[PDB]
Amino acid sequence: RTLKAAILGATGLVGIEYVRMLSNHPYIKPAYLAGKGSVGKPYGEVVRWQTVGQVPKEIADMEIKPTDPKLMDDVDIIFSPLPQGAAGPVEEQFAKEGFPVISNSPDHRFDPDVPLLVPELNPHTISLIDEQRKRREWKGFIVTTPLCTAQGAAIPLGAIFKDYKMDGAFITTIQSLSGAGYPGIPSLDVVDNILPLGDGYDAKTIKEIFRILSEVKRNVDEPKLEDVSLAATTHRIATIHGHYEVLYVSFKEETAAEKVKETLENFRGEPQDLKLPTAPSKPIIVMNEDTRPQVYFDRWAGDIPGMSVVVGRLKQVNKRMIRLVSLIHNTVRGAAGGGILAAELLVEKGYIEK
Amino acid sequence: RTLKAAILGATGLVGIEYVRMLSNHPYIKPAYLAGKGSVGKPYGEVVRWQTVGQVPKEIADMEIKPTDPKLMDDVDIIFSPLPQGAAGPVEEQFAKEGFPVISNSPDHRFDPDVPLLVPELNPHTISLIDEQRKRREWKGFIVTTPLCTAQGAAIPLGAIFKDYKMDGAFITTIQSLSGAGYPGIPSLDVVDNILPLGDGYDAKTIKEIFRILSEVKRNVDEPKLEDVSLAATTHRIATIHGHYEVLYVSFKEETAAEKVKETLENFRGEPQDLKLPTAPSKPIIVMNEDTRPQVYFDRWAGDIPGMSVVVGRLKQVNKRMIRLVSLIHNTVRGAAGGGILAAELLVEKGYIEK
Amino acid sequence: TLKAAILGATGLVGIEYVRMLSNHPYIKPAYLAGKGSVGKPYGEVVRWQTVGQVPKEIADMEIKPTDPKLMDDVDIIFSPLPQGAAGPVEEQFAKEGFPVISNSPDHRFDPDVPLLVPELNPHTISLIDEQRKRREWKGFIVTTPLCTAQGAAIPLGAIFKDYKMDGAFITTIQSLSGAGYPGIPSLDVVDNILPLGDGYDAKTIKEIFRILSEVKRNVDEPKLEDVSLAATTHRIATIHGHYEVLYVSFKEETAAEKVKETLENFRGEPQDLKLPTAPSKPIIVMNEDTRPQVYFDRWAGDIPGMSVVVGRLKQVNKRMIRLVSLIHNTVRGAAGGGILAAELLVEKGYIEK
Amino acid sequence: RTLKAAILGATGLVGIEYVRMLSNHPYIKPAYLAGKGSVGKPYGEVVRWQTVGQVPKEIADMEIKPTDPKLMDDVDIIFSPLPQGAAGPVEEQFAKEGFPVISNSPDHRFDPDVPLLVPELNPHTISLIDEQRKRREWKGFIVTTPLCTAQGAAIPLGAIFKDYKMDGAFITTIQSLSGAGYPGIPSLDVVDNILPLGDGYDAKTIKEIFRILSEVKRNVDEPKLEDVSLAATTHRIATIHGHYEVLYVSFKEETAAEKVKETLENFRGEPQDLKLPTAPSKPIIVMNEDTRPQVYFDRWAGDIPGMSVVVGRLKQVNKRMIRLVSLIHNTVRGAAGGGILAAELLVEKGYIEK
Ligand SMILES: NC(=O)c1ccc[n+]([C@@H]2O[C@H](COP(=O)([O-])OP(=O)(O)OC[C@H]3O[C@@H](n4cnc5c(N)ncnc54)[C@H](OP(=O)(O)O)[C@@H]3O)[C@@H](O)[C@H]2O)c1
Ligand SMILES: NC(=O)c1ccc[n+]([C@@H]2O[C@H](COP(=O)([O-])OP(=O)(O)OC[C@H]3O[C@@H](n4cnc5c(N)ncnc54)[C@H](OP(=O)(O)O)[C@@H]3O)[C@@H](O)[C@H]2O)c1
Ligand SMILES: NC(=O)c1ccc[n+]([C@@H]2O[C@H](COP(=O)([O-])OP(=O)(O)OC[C@H]3O[C@@H](n4cnc5c(N)ncnc54)[C@H](OP(=O)(O)O)[C@@H]3O)[C@@H](O)[C@H]2O)c1
Ligand SMILES: NC(=O)c1ccc[n+]([C@@H]2O[C@H](COP(=O)([O-])OP(=O)(O)OC[C@H]3O[C@@H](n4cnc5c(N)ncnc54)[C@H](OP(=O)(O)O)[C@@H]3O)[C@@H](O)[C@H]2O)c1
Repeated sequence: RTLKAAILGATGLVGIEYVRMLSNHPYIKPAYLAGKGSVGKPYGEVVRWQTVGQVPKEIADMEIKPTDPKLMDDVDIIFSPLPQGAAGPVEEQFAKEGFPVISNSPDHRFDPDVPLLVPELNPHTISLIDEQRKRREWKGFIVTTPLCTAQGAAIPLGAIFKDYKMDGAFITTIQSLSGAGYPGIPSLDVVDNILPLGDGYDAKTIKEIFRILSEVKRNVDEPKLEDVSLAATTHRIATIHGHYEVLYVSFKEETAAEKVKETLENFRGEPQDLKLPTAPSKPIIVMNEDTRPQVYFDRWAGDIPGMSVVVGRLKQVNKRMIRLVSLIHNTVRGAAGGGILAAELLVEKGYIEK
Repeated sequence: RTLKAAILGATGLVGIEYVRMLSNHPYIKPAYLAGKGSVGKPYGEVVRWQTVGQVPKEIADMEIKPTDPKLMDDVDIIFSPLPQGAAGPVEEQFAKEGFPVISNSPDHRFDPDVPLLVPELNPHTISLIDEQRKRREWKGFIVTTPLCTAQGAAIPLGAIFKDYKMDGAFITTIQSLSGAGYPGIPSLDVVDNILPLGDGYDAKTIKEIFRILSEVKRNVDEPKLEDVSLAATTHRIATIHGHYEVLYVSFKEETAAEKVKETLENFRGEPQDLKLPTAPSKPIIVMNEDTRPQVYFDRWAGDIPGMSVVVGRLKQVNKRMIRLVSLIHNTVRGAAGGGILAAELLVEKGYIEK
Repeated sequence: TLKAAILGATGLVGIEYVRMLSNHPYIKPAYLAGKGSVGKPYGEVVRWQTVGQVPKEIADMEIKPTDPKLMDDVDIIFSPLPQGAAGPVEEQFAKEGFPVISNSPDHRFDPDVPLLVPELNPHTISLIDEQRKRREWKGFIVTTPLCTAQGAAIPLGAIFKDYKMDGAFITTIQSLSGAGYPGIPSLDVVDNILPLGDGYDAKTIKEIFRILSEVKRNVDEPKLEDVSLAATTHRIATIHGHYEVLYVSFKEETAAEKVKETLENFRGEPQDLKLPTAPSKPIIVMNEDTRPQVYFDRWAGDIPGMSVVVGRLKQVNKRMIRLVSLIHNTVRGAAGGGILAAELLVEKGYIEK
Repeated sequence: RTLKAAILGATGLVGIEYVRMLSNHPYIKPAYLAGKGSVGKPYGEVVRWQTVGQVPKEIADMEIKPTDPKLMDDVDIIFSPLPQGAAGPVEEQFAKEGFPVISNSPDHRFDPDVPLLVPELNPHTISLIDEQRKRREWKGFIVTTPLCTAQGAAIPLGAIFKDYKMDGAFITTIQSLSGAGYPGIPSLDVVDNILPLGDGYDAKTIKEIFRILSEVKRNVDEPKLEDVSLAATTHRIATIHGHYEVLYVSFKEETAAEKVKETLENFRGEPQDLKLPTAPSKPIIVMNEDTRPQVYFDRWAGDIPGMSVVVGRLKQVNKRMIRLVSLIHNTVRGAAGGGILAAELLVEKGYIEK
C-alpha cells in the first residue's frame, strides 16, 4: 500500500517542499522528519514555511528526529537534500544500510555509477543502480537530481537536442534566493543589486547540462555532443522562488523557431506515458505573450503546480539561431518534486518495493 | 566665458542628473528649469531627488518655469528629456526658434538628418546638422542621444566592431526602474518578479544599436553590417539605477578573448583626445573579478562618476565566441551625462557659440 | 444556491472574490464585471497576484459590463470599485433591487449604511430596514471598512468590549496591494518607506471610531468620546499583509496577560452561527517575540487570510500594553470580510434564496 | 599637525564611513586600516563599498594591517567598530597601551566609568575619563557611542526632556539592513517581509535611551526620569541605510506640538557652540511635509551629510500627547560620524593631545 519516507533536512527550503507534496501524495507518506540543529522540536514550531499555504495539520506536531540510519528500520525511502560536503558521506551510510536514497545534493552527481536523473530526459539511466550496488558492495542505492539551474536549461535543450542539429546554447540566468538555502544570500547582496555567481558556478551549470544531454536518446545524430558549445552567465536577485533563464540556441543547419516551438509544446517522456502521480501532463508549457513567463505569475503553473518548466518568447534570431526563455520552480521541479517523480519511476521499474 | 542652459523635464529622473551635473560644470549653467505640472513652485520642494547627494543649494529656490521658447530669450542651449510623443514637436519649435537642442527623447532618433550621438563612437555625424538646417529651413538644430539600453551594448560592441570581424551579439538586459521614469513601473510588477519589456522594446534596442554601429569608422571591413546578427531580450527589475547586460559576441574567424579585452581597456575616442570636461578618461573600464561589475558598486565608477561603461567577465566560449557583461549608468552616460558631453563636443566644434 | 456578480473582478480585491467563491458551498461567482477589460476572457487579462491559479471555470468566463439591467439572474453584488466611481454605481444596483456588499469608501459614513465587521458590530445590519424605506429602494448597500482600520479595530474592539481602554497609538506598515494596480510606483518603495500622510492617518481613525461606537460593551468606562486614537501610516514593498504596532492605554491598571486571554478567546456571531467563511479563531495570538511576520502569518487560520494575527503582548506600564496585529488586507480586509458579511445577511434573512 | 587614526574593522559597514569621512577631515587622517580575515590584502580589493561615491584613491591601495597594539606606535587615536564580545577585551588592550579608543561596540556602553556619548546631549560625561584612568590604571581611555536605534530616539527625546514634562515615549522602529553588518540579515528574512528584532533588542534600546536621558542637564525638573515610561517595538526591512522611528510622546501636563516643534528646530549643543568640524549646523532638522522624512531622500540631509537627525510629522494627538517621526543615518550619525565628532570634542577639551 504506502511507502514510509524520511525527509532529511526536513526544515530546509527543499525539505518543506517534500513535506508539502508528500502530505498529499497517493502512496508515499512523509513518515520521518530528520534534522540536526533542531532534533527534538515540533516541526511546526521551528520551520520557516517559506512556501505556499501552511504547514500540513498532521505534520505540525510531528517531532524532528535524528539523521541516523539505525533509528530508521521503519522507513522505506530516503529523500536527501543535504548541504554539499555533508550529504556525500551520509547518503553512502544510508545506501550501505540498504535504503534507496534520492538525493538533491551535489556530492554524488558525477559519480559514474550514480544516475543524474531528469525522469523525462534520461529515465533509462536508472539501470546504473545495478553496477553501483555491485561495485560499491551495498544493497541500497543513490540516485541524484541535477542542479536546479542545470534543469531549467537541460529540459528544453534536451527536448530540442533530441530532434534538431543544435550546436550551441548561450545562457543567462536570473535565479531566486531560495536556491541558496537559509541563511544563504545576505540581504545586502541583492537589495538594489544583481549578484553574479561567478566562474565556478557558471562552469558547474554547463558541466551538469552536458552530462544530462549525453544521456538523452536522440532521433538525429549531428552534431556530436563533443562539438556542442554551451555557456552560462549566472546571477541571483531578490526573487523568492523561480529561476528565469534566457537561452540563445544555435543550430548546424537552418531551423525554424515555429517547428522547435511545436516540439517543446508536444514534449513528453516516460513519466507521462507511465502516468506517474507527480508527472506533469505538460512537462514543458509554452506561453505566447511577449511579456510571459514572469517569475511571480508562472512559477506555480501546470496540473502539478511547479512541476512544469514554462517556456516562452520563442523567436527566430537568424536562420540558425533562436531565442527562448525558461522558468523553473527551483525547489519543486528543480529539487523535491523531481525527486518524488524519480522515486515514482524507481517504484514502477521495480527498484523500490511499494 | 559661459553658456546658459534650459533643462526641460527638470524634475524628472534625467532632469535631476542635468541639474546635478551642470551645477558643477565649468561653463554651462543650469539657468532655466522647465516643467509642466508644477510651474510656479520652487524646484527643491517639488523634485524627488532620486540621485546622489542633495538638490544643489543655488538650485533649490529656483522656480519651475513653462516649456515655452517665447519665455527663453536668455538661454543658449536646450536639454530635452521629454516623453515619447510630446518631445518631437516641442524639439522642432525650439530648433525653429534658433536653439541648439540636445534631446534624450526617442522621437527624432531615426531622422536621417538628426545625429544619434555617442560622442566616443560617431562624433563625425554632428555634420548632419548642416544638411538638417538647410532642409528643415531652421537656424537651430536637434541632436539626440540613444536609448540607454542601446548605449550599454553599442559602446563595447562598437569598440569591438572597429577592430574585429564581429558577426553577432546576443544580449540579455536586466534594467533598472529609473529608465521608465516616474510614476513609471508599478511596484507590483517588480517585487518578487522579473518584468520582460517585450518584442517592441527588444526590436527598438537593436534598431538603435544598428544605426550607431553603421556610423562607426572601422579599421577592418568584414563582415558587412548587413550580415551581423543582433538580438536582445530585455527586462526590468527592482534596481534604482544601472542597466546590466550579458553579451555573447560571435566572430567570423577565430578571435582571442584576451585581445578583445585589451581593445576594450584601451578604447578612447575624440572626446578623450579633446579633453571635454565630461569625457571619462576611460569610457570603458574593464574589471577582472568574476563577480564584477555589480550594479550597486560599479554604476558610479570612473573619474567622471557614471560616465563610464563598466565591462567584465571577459571569457572565451569557443574559438569564435566570447562572453562579456556591461553596466551603464542609465541616467548619467545613458542620458544627461551623454547629453552634456554631446553639448561640449558641439561647443568645441563651433556648432554652439561660446 | 445564490449567484453573485463580482464588480471590479480583475482587481486585487476582485481576484480574492473569484478565488474564495470558486469553492464556496452556496454562493456562485456567476458574473464578472469590468470597465476597460469588458469583452475579454477573464483568464487572459487578469493579473493573478494571489495564491494558486485562476480557477479553471472562471478563467474562461467573459468580462461583462457593469450594468444593473444585464444582471437578471444575479442575487448578490460584490462591489470593490474605485472611490468616486463606487458611490453612484452602488446606488443604481440597490435601486434595481440588488443586495450590494461594498468594499469601497464612498458609502462608509452614510448613517443608514452598515460599516460592517461581522465579529464586532453584526447588529448594525438592522440599519438596512430604515435604509430601504427612506432611500425607497428594494436592494441595499452594506460596506466593509478600510483594511487598515480593520487591522486595528478587530483587536481594539475585542479589548474595548471588556477593558477600560482610553487610548491606542498606532504605527502601520502596509502592503502594496492595498493601493491596487498600477497603484504605488516602484520608485516610492525600493530602498524606502512611504508615509501615507495626514489625510490617510485621519481617515483610518475616523473609521475605527465608527466601528468602536457600534461595539456592544460589557463595561461602561471610559465613554468613547474620551478615547484618544492616533495612527501614523506607511507602505513598504510587501505584496499583501498590513502590519500594525499598537500601544494601548487604559483608565486603570490592566494586565497584558488578561488582555492576551481575551484576544485568544474572542468569538462573535459569525463563529456562533458557524458561517462557512467565519474563521474558528478570528484573532490568533502568537507567543514568539519575532511573530507574527507578514510573509509567514498573513495566510494563517482554518480559513486562510480571514484571521487577524496578533503577537508581542507585553506590559509597558500598569496602564499601557504593546501588541502588534497582522491582517490579510484583501481577504479579511476586503473580499473575505465581504463574503462573511453576505453569509451573515443570508442567515439573518436580508438576502433571500 | 594631523592626528593619525587607526580604524578597526576598516572594511565593515561602519569602517567604510570612517574611511570616507576621515579622508576629507581637516586634521584626523585614516592612517592605519585594521582587520582580521583580510589582513595582508589591498583595502580597495576586499572592501564592499556600500556607501556613497567610491573608495578614496589615496586609500584603495593601502594594505589591511593586523589589529595589534604593538604595530601602532605611530597611531594617535583608535576608532573601534568591532563586533560584540570581541570588542570588549581588545578596546581594553588599546587603552592599557595608552591609546584613546572611541568605540561603537556595545561592550563597554554600561560601564559606569565609560561615557555613552552623544556630543549634543551629554558632552560633560567625558569627565568620566578621569576616574576611568585612575581606577582602571591605564593612560588611555574608552568612550562609547550609543546603539544607532537609541540615538534616533534619544536625540529628539533628549531635546524635549530638557524643556518639557515628558513622561512617556512609545516607539516603533523600521530599521535598515546595514545596521546588522555583513553577512548580517539573510535576504529571505526581508524580501516581501518585515523582520521583528524581538524582546531583547527592544529592551537594550530603551536601556540605552534611559542612560542617555539620565545624563541630560534639564531646564525643568518634572517628572523624574524614574517615572518616565519608555517602550520600543523594533524591526528591520529591506532598506540599505537609515533607521526610521515613530514616537508617541506623552507629557504630565498640557503641552503644545508647535512649541515642541520649535524646541526641536532650535536644538543645538556644545559641538555647535565649539564649531567642531563634524558638528552639523542643525543636529535636528524638522520637515513640514506630511510625507517627509523618507528614508531614501532624507538620510543624507544637512550641511554635514548624514549627521543630522531628521524629524517630521509633528502633530497634537491629545492635550498631553504628540506624534513625531525621526530618521537617523545609522552608520554616519549613528556610528562613525558621531565617533569622529566625539574625537573632535575630546581633542578640543584636551583629552587627546596633538
Ligand atoms: N534550494 C534549491 O533551489 C535547491 C535545488 C536543488 C537542490 N538543492 C540542494 O539541496 C540541498 C539543501 O538545500 P536547501 O536550499 O534546502 O538548504 P537549507 O535551506 O540551507 O537547508 C539545510 C537543511 O539541512 C539540515 N542539515 C544541515 N546539515 C545537516 C547535517 N549535517 N545532517 C543532517 N541534516 C543537516 C538542516 O536541519 P537543521 O536546521 O535541523 O540542522 C536544514 O533543515 C543542498 O545540497 C542544495 O544544493 C537546492
Ligand atoms: N530614465 C532613463 O534611463 C532614460 C535614459 C535615456 C533617455 N531617457 C528619456 O528621457 C525622457 C525623460 O525620462 P525620465 O526618465 O526623466 O522621465 P520622468 O521622470 O517621467 O520625467 C518627465 C519630466 O518631463 C516633464 N514633462 C512631461 N511632459 C511634458 C510636456 N509635454 N512638456 C514639458 N514638460 C513635460 C515633467 O515635468 P512636470 O512634472 O513639472 O510637468 C517631468 O519632470 C524620456 O523620453 C526618456 O525615454 C530616459
Ligand atoms: N486592495 C485592498 O487591500 C483593498 C482592501 C479593502 C478595500 N479596497 C477597496 O476596494 C476597491 C478596489 O480596490 P483594488 O485594490 O481591487 O483596485 P484595482 O486593483 O486598481 O482594481 C480596479 C478594478 O475596478 C474596475 N473599475 C475601475 N473603474 C471602474 C468603473 N468606473 N466601473 C466599473 N469598474 C471599474 C477595474 O476593471 P477594468 O480593469 O475592467 O477597468 C478593476 O477590476 C477600492 O475602493 C479600494 O479602496 C481595497
Ligand atoms: N552598522 C550599524 O548601523 C552600526 C551602528 C552603530 C554601531 N555599530 C557597531 O559597530 C560594530 C561593527 O558593525 P558593522 O555593522 O560595521 O559590522 P560588519 O560590517 O560585520 O564588520 C565587522 C568588521 O569587524 C572586523 N572584525 C570582526 N571580528 C574581528 C576581530 N575579532 N578582531 C578585529 N576585527 C574584527 C572585520 O574585519 P575582517 O573581516 O577584515 O577581519 C570587519 O571589518 C558592531 O559592534 C556594531 O554593533 C554598527
